[PDB]
Amino acid sequence: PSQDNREIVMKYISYKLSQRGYEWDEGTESEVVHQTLRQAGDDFSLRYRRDFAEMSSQLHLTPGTAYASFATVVEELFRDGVNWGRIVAFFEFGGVMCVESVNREMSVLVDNIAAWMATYLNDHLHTWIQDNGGWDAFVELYG
Amino acid sequence: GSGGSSVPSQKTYQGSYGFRLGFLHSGTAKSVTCTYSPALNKMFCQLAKTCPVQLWVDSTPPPGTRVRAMAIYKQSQHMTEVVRRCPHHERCSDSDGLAPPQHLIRVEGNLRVEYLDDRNTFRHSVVVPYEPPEVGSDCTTIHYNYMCNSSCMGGMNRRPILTIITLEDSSGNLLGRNSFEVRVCACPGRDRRTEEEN
Ligand SMILES: [Zn+2]
Repeated sequence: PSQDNREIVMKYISYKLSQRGYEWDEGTESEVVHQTLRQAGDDFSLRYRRDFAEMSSQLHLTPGTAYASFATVVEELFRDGVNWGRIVAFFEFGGVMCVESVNREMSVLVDNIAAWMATYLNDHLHTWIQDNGGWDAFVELYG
Repeated sequence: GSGGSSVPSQKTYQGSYGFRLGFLHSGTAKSVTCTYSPALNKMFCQLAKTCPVQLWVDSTPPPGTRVRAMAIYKQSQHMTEVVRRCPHHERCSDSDGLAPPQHLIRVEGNLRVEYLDDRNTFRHSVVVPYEPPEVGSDCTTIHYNYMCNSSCMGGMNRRPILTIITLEDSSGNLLGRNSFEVRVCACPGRDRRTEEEN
């Protein structure tokens, strides 16, 4: 559960960074839950680029940034309730924060962003996900 | 069937902020996704494609202001029927992960979008926060999607609708309102040029 949520975050970040020159750490490439989330998040970075830019403008990411600032930005994302679309935007925002810090030559911030996402997922989103059909219900709609 | 048959109003109200709507001067060549006829105050568009609508304002509304969109049928004998998606499109797989499947009007490109199913009127609406124009611009642009054709049998069934745009505050009180006719077709440019004659 807590480990299970940690894994889906790190696999999401591993793929995004690997799709650029950055390497970071049976039938896992085709795993259906993660595969459709990656395809959904790739769509989201294009359509909501304005929003993600604003969110990372608010999240003035530096080595000194604490969890609380990250939590503040993503909490605004769910203020009106949780849905699959907003959860996808939660994953893709973390991905763009990770690519941004690698591009700004602050690669060790990737570990912090990854731990924050897993923390926020376990603390605030996991109960909603289990109550609304689990990840299987997400793939049933493909979003 | 509207809750209590209490049709929402469509009267223009520019209000204290000089609220008006603007539209792109796109032509009528049949490769047009979206174009607005000023003579008919009617927008013609294709399903699930972008319809830019601009919000013009002479004095900036305060933060916390919101922009709501709602559809109603134009002919008076149908104004009491709630505008919904056809059953076929409501069941098809086109969820954006934000809009409930039954809503006809969507906003794309806005993470802060909100969809309402009214507990009294049973009418659908979509809400986003108002934001001042960007630098270089003089208006705020919203990108709308209509998720049924006007011809969809079992939904609109060739009945013309109107979209009603309202400026509200945090409490939902009225700050302004504008409206325009909508035809979601297959060939928007040919249909505008056809109707813009006879
Ligand atoms: Zn339809």
